[PDB]
Amino acid sequence: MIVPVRCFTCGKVIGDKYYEFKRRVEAGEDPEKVLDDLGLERYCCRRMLLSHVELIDDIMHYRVY
Amino acid sequence: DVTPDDLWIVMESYWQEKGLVRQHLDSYNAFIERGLQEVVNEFGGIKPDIPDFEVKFGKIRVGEPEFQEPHGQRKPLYPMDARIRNLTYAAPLYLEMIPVIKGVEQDPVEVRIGELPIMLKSKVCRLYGLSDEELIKLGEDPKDPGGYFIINGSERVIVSIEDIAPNRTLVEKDERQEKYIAKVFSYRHGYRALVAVERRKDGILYVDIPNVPKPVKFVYVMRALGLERDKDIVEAVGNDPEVQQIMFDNLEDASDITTQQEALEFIGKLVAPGQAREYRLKRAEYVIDNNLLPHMGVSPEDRIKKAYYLGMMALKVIELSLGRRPEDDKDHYANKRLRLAGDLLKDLFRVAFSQLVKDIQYQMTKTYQRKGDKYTFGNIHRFIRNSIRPDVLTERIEHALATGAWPGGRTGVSQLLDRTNYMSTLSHLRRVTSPLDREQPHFEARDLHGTHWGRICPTETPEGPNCGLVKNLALMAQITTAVPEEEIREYLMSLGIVPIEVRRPDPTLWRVYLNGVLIGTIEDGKALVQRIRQDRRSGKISDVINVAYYEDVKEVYVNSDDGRVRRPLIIVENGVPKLTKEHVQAVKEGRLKWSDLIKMGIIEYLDAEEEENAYVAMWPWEVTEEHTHLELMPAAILGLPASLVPYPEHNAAPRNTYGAGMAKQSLGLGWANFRIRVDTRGHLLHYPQIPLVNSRIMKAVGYEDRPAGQNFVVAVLAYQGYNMEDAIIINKASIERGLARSTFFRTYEAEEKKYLGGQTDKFEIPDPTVRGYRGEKYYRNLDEDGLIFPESKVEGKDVLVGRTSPPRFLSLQERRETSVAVRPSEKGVVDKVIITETGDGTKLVKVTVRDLRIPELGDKFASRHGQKGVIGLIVPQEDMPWTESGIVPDLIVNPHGIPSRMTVGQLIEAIGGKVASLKGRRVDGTAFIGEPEEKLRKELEELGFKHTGREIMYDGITGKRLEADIFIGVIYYQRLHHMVADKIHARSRGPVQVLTKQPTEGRAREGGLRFGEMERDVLVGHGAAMLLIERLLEESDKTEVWVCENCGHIALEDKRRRRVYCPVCGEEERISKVEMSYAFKLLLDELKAMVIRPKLNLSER
Amino acid sequence: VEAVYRCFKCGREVKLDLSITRDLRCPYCGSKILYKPRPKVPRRVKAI
RNA sequence: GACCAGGCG
DNA sequence: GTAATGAACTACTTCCC
DNA sequence: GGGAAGTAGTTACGCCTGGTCATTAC
Ligand SMILES: [Zn+2]
Ligand SMILES: [Zn+2]
Ligand SMILES: [Zn+2]
Repeated sequence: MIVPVRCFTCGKVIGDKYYEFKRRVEAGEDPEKVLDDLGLERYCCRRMLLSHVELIDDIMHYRVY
Repeated sequence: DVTPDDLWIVMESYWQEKGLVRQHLDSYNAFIERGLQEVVNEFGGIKPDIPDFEVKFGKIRVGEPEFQEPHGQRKPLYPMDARIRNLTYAAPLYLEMIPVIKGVEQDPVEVRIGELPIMLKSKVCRLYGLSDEELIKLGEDPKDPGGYFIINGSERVIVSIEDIAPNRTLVEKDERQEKYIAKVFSYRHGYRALVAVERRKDGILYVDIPNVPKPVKFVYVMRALGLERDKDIVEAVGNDPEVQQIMFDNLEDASDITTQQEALEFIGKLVAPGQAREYRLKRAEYVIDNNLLPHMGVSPEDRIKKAYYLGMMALKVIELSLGRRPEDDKDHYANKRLRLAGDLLKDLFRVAFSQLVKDIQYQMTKTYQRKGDKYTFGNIHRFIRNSIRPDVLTERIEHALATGAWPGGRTGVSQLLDRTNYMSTLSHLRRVTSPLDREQPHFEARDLHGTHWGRICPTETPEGPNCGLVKNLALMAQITTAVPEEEIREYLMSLGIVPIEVRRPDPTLWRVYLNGVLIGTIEDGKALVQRIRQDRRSGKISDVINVAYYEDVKEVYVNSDDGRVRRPLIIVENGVPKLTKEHVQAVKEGRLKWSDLIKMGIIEYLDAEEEENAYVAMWPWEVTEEHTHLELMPAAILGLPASLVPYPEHNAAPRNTYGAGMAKQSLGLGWANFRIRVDTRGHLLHYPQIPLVNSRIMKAVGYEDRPAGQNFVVAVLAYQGYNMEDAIIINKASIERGLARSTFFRTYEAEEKKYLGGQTDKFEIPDPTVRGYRGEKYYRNLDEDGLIFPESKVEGKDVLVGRTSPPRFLSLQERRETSVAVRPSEKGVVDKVIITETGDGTKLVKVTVRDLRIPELGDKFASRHGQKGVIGLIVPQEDMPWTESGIVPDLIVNPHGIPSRMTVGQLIEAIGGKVASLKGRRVDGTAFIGEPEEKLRKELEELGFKHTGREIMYDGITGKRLEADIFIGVIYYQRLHHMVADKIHARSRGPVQVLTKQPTEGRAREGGLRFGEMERDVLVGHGAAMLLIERLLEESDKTEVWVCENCGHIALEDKRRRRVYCPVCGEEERISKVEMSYAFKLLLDELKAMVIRPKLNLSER
Repeated sequence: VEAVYRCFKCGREVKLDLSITRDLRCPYCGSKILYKPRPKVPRRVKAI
């Protein structure tokens, strides 16, 4: 649905740095350099951002009251 | 040149333009445009017993989808409204009736004959052509492909039956005799007739006809159709001198013994034995007219053509005997045709209309006879209008579509749609089933066939007895519709083919067949087939026409019917493919589409017949002068779910089958509108993710927008026993942070029904006085209107809706409590409450319950490579080992499970996933085109790790490193919906069956397990007699019976005076008591129901 | 017994009594489907 | 309660 | 308002010209 | 009589899910 707050394996907080990564990778930058700049060294954390889908935005159209 | 990466661009446009459910929508559109008119025109009109009256049928029309309220008004309807209110999504039908009075037609009138269900997203549905935001505003998911019906609020889908060819002639040979049997099926107006002609040891040809038990001889049945002269028979069948000698041997049984009417006498004697002499002639003529090859017509004039066809079949039979033709293969796909929605619906509409016309005839006759002619002729329009009952059509169509029992004995035509997730629904919409019986082995039918390449997925199939008999379409498969045949025949007649009547076939001349029937001969078919196919390539004729030839028998086949399964290919001429780089560029920009590529002649469709003459090359760099076609994309031969497995060519076939079947059960975000959608069951994964290693097909088909599953950090290590025998170990802290978390839904329904008279139900909090009043604790959170407040916790047996039924007649003045309650073994929170009105005025409420489920022991986890298991132990984080680079495993799998299954693809995927996560870019693993292993290993070596994929870990308890490097990577994993919370069950005492007083059956109604017969045999083998007595009798039905010792009958005990006596014999002192199971008393009673008398002899002790 | 209800597709409040009302319809929309709104009570949920 | 369809070992 | 129904197998048993 | 030929009888064990029934003309 929405970006997880913490990496599952090691608990590092990565929930606040998804939008910056998406924007800088849509701006034509090298994804590896962007991930290195953001400070994610262990690949257990890179796996979280590299493979996420924002499915929240296309389910708010249906309201249940 | 053209590289395999360029053909992918062309292949994408096929799915981008056509879709995935074409075989339903196209067939239904064809049925709508033409099927109804043909069915109506078949009947012609109504012929009542009125002296001067007759009605002629006109045109037929389909209106807009609408619903009629019980008070009279008619208003538009939308699919979600139909789903919620448990209605039927249908549209009305209109028909024009032309009255004929004294042989003069009057002005036409129009009446409504009923309602017809509408396929979703068809050419007449309200959702056709709408934009994405329009669908969003209407509550529909834009990803929904459509192609299913809505019957009584439930979703039905029609599967495709894999029938046999409709008019071909197939020859074979059995070993129990020397019979050379050639059998055909003949279809006319939905009637199937089986006709066989064969020889035996006598050497005389015999014919079998329906309703004719005796196999009448061949010459006898030929002379019944005319052409009695012996020259005519031989001229009709063949001209080979050996065939001439065989026919001269055959004639002597009937050449100089019978004439045309004498054979009619023989047939009449057989069909009507011992009946009236005049009756026999009419019966035989009727049987000959409408039971012998009905597809050639039923008029008596067509008997010469019928004789010609029978002679051709006999010629094939005798040609098998001399070994001039190999026996046909039944499993070859050129002999099989599919049945789609447009033909099954045609048959159903035919039978319903046949009922309706008879009902109308009866009503008109009765009304005229009762009221008199003056009333009928006073207002003819009103007389016709008010004599139609438009329910016999609608109810009969709807019930057949709902239950799934088709007329004609067929079963399972319509099935419930599987809505677990995206892949399940998409795969269910592309099923193919066989009409054979499941129990029998059917060794020949279940095997794979060479012609299945590109038309049937070779790996996706069920696992139980249904293996082989249920299959799924491939991705390149394309089903065909039908074009009119008269135009094709008159076109074929215009390029040199002479008619069969004018010229007799001879061995030097080619034969030409059209849809299985013979139409003429030509002097050279090799040029004719080239001319026809070149005309098709140019664009003169339709692309549904396929032409093939066999030079062994000198025959040419032309097919134009529907039901064939075809695949596209690239035309190759002079050793050079016709597809160029500029064509790929034009397709990529958007100027060119797939249909234009088909029209220009670059790409053509081939069925199973044309592929006999083809010689297809596999790769673009393997073509030469001999080749005639080029394969588009070999990776597309797999089905839809079987294409999810990365690197599918590195695994064993059973593991691929298990993975493909198991991919339809994983949890994930199914559809965007799950909140509004009302379903009996549902699931939702909290944090779905996209696989790191994936095939490029899944991006194209839209799987990435509705994923299911997450990526785990997996270490292949043997732990302390708790992960042995396909068991897995999961981290606890990972679970606490949201890994593999899911929610479960369930919907309950209640109705305020109306009874006969003023009696009715009511929504109300029950009073303590009413019968069956539960404890007042259960009616805890019900509002005074009788409905539960949303977002309130509920336990088992809690009441959701309070309802009080009218009193049951023997209890007077006492309402009955019939409230709807949560299932006794469930728990959750109320999510939403909906109030609405049904189709006949009654109220209706639907309540959903939401329950949160966290992984625990017993839950089933499974990857996509066919590895499955259950959670064995949950481990705290500090006890798990950690790699020296700072990685803690998320999952542990036993190394003993790898070598036996030989799933190297899992290791390949682990390496690729780790590399992809390190590099920040996803890895392509599309079948035979994906990135090779050595490249991944070299990249992993470059990134700093070791090429073998191993690392160094430290023990989580002792604190020192292990002696061996440990394989570790990232692997996609899925959570199946077989949770342990839905399987636990225990019974001590509960309800029992009424008839046998034994415990009930089923988890849902507190049933008990069954102690089968082999369990009794095992108990006997151990020798525990008292255990058998306790298990089989004490814990089951047990009773005491009074037995009369003198006569052996069962005595009678009276409660009115506490006296026991035998009814049959006056004995009152020898009565004794016996302890026996109730089921045996029922058996004794059932034996005494028949005239059998069992007598019991007692004994002491 | 008067209770509040909300239209399925418009969202605007509809006020009627289910005991005697013979047809269910939003006075604003042709729809016959209605919701039952949540009560105003401080529901308590664990954070595990 | 009996049928039909689909799954699990 | 109700009374009224509308595919393989194997071993026996019967022929039978 | 001993060759058809036509009956007649069978075809693993549990468990789970859901859906439909159980007449009608006057
Ligand atoms: Zn991490
Ligand atoms: Zn007695
Ligand atoms: Zn409204």
